[PDB]
Amino acid sequence: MLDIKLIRENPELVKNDLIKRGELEKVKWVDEILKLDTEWRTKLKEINRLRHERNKIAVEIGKRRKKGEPVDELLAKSREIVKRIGELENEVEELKKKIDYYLWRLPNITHPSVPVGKDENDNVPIRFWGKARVWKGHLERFLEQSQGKMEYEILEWKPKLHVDLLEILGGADFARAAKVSGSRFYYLLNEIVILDLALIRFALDRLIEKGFTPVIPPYMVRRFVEEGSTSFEDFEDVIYKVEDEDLYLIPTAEHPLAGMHANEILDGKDLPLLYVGVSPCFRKEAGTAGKDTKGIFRVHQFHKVEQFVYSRPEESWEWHEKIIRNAEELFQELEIPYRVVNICTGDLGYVAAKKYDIEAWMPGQGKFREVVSASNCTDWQARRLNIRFRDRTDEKPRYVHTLNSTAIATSRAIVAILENHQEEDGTVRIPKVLWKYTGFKEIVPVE
Amino acid sequence: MLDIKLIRENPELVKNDLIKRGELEKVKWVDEILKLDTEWRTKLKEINRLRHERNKIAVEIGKRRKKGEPVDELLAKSREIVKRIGELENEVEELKKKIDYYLWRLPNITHPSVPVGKDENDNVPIRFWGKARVWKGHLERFLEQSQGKMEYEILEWKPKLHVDLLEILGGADFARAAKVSGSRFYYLLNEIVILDLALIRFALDRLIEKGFTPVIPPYMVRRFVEEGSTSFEDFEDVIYKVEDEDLYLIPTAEHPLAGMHANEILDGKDLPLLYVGVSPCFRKEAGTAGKDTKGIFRVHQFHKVEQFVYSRPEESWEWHEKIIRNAEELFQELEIPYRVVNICTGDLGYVAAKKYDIEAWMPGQGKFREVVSASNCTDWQARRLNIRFRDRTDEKPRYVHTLNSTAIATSRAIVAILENHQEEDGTVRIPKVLWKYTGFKEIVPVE
Ligand SMILES: Nc1ncnc2c1ncn2[C@@H]1O[C@H](COP(=O)(O)O)[C@@H](O)[C@H]1O
Ligand SMILES: Nc1ncnc2c1ncn2[C@@H]1O[C@H](COP(=O)(O)O)[C@@H](O)[C@H]1O
Repeated sequence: MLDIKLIRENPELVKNDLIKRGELEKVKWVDEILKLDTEWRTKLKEINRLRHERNKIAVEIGKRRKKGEPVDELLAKSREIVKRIGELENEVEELKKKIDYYLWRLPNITHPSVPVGKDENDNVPIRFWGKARVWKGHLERFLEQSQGKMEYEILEWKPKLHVDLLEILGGADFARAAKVSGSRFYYLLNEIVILDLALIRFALDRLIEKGFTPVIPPYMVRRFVEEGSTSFEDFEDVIYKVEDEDLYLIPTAEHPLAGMHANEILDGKDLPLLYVGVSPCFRKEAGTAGKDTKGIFRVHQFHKVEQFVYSRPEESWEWHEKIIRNAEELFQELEIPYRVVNICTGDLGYVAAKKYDIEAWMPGQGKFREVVSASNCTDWQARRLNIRFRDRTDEKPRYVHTLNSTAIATSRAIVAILENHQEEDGTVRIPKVLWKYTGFKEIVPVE
Repeated sequence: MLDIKLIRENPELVKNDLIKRGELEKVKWVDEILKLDTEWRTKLKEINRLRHERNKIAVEIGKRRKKGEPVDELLAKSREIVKRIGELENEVEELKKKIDYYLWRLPNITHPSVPVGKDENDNVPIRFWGKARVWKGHLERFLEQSQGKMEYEILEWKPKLHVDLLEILGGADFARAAKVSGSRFYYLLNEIVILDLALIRFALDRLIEKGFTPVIPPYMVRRFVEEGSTSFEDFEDVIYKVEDEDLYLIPTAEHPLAGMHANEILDGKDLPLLYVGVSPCFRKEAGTAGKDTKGIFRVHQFHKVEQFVYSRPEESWEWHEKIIRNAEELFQELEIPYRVVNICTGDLGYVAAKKYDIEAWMPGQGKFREVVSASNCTDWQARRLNIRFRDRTDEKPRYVHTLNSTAIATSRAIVAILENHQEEDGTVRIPKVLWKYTGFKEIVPVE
């Protein structure tokens, strides 16, 4: 939700951001908002004018009681004032609802540091890490996407796609999943199940060492926490609702974590509040029904360890920068070459002010694919969930800033490990850092 | 689902099992199904008779063609025949629908060793284990449920309830979960989160060592897998259905595990199929909205590692014994005193033929509570999901038996650990077998 103040004190700033975002059909809203806001104030100033009248008409009927008191009229003038006052109050009431309806439907104001663009093609790579293994046949695409700034090694043989690897590795059964649940669902098997759990613990241990409190939240939440966490467009495209209940399957632990302190006033002496949640994630993925990679890259359910941060507005950006690096550290230990990208205005989303994504190099796919995302939501969720804080128990509480970032979403971490650590025969070596969690050091094909 | 052949050949047998189950109403169904089945079987005969009669009349009306051909009579007949075949055919389909309606709502035939009883009160203790710590104020109930066949020791202090321990230990937030999702939801925090994952991993390893193939299934399934794993009653009381989708949140890994091989003819050579699934579980828990224990003992979501077995009928009973013991073994290492009860007809349920439960002694509560349950479903699920096997491609395929059993449901295992391992000051000592998974050897209080 956007702060009506910000709109009153800079409609042009919002209209232009609305354009950098591509939300052109919504700039007209800026005006609509202000003219309503204006009307709201006018009716309010009339109510005061009227309350004051109520008073004068009052002292009068009295001042006339000690006189001829023909106050029969003033009594009628009084009855209409309360009538008007009510009408106005109700009118003001509705006027606020229309204002808020637009406010809840407006994307966060982007930071000046986010590049301007149309879509994912415009995101801007700002950093690379690792020695990518590239197939002779992807050499150009790689060099273009890496801008030549990344260390690589050419591969003789053609690296396989993760879906095929899971197969030769006996790690999954897609067909039976389709019979039981439908498309984009799956059964994970053997070593892959241990690897999944292992990735959760690894992620979990590290954020804990960095001081984040580990939480397992509710996987189903009430509607207000979903609408307080993202744009309403998500109820159609991504969020599953359960019949006959005010319960929605969470698409990320981010949401229940942000709901965890809805309607509170935190004590500044506690910030930053650091949470690291684990939870299955459920997504309709309606926009597609089958795009390309047909394994566990884009599915209906996946596990994800999430970093969530409550901070003072003055600390958010520094935190945005810390969490993204927390995620980067994991993949480096996991030995996954990648590139972090600054998402542009057109691919940014409604909730974020700025967003960094980690796109891992996928040897088999011949490309970089998103594997984690860190967003600074500033006060957007806060204003919605009413999450404020105060330092001195006598001052006006201010909204806090919220931030979230993937630590590890097992689904993709697994495709990245399978595609980046595969050997010609299909054998997949497990990054040394996970050995303490898996037991085995590699997964060999079955026969 | 019960076999129509069983009802025909042995109606008395099923009536008696029903009476023994005290399903006094359904007993009438046996005769009803029989009555409809005979009509159904007759009309089927009628239809074949008529079809053959129609042909003999088709060749004959054409025979009179080369003769006087006063076929204007046979013609009228051939029309009565097709009219009858049509009428019959519909009566048949209707008959099948009424018959299946009953076949699908009939409980499984209990094994003669299942004791008769009205509810869980009549459930029978068949074995005990461990040394229980008992509060003096709970001595009667303890001896009552222990039959005085279990070693123990009296505590002069009152051991606390897990809900309280969770609070003094800083491992959960219930108030916020209620804000965010409603009651019987929760946020697990700090070392309780690690303990939760550590229990899943511990169960997985032990079951893997025993050769079960580990699996992570779909958390949402199509209605048929649900209708194939339990009685329809469950749709009202337990299973959450997702809006506008033929998808249902699973109440246990057992269901998709059973659905995994629906409509297949396994190769006898592969039997037994041993699966150990992990997954979150969702239950409506309709019969309640408030009962007694207010922690994580009876909630809407919890994690659970489940044992599932696809078996040859002649091996199912030996397996029912091996899996309950696998669970016992886990709780013994976890050092939780307990008793295992053979479940009676009234607390048995629709899909099991026989069932054992492991009830953990709960120091704070002063009683034994169900922590794991194991069943042999024989061919009940198999008949519904159409799961068969054959040893030779020649032979007619026959139904397999299925069995399921808890390994560890983290929720109740955590209450058992908290209550049986607390100390006077409130800290809880984690059993040694888990150290390799939790790191920490115990959880101490906070301010
Ligand atoms: N449909 C999906 N299937 C598997 N993983 C996903 C899916 N959607 C998102 N993810 C993972 O969750 C991360 C964060 O997603 P978001 O919650 O969309 O920022 C993505 O970078 C992926 O690692
Ligand atoms: N609503 C619940 N909340 C927490 N744990 C449960 C719940 N229902 C069942 N359990 C656990 O799951 C085990 C097996 O239950 P069942 O699937 O009903 O055979 C029980 O013995 C408990 O340990």
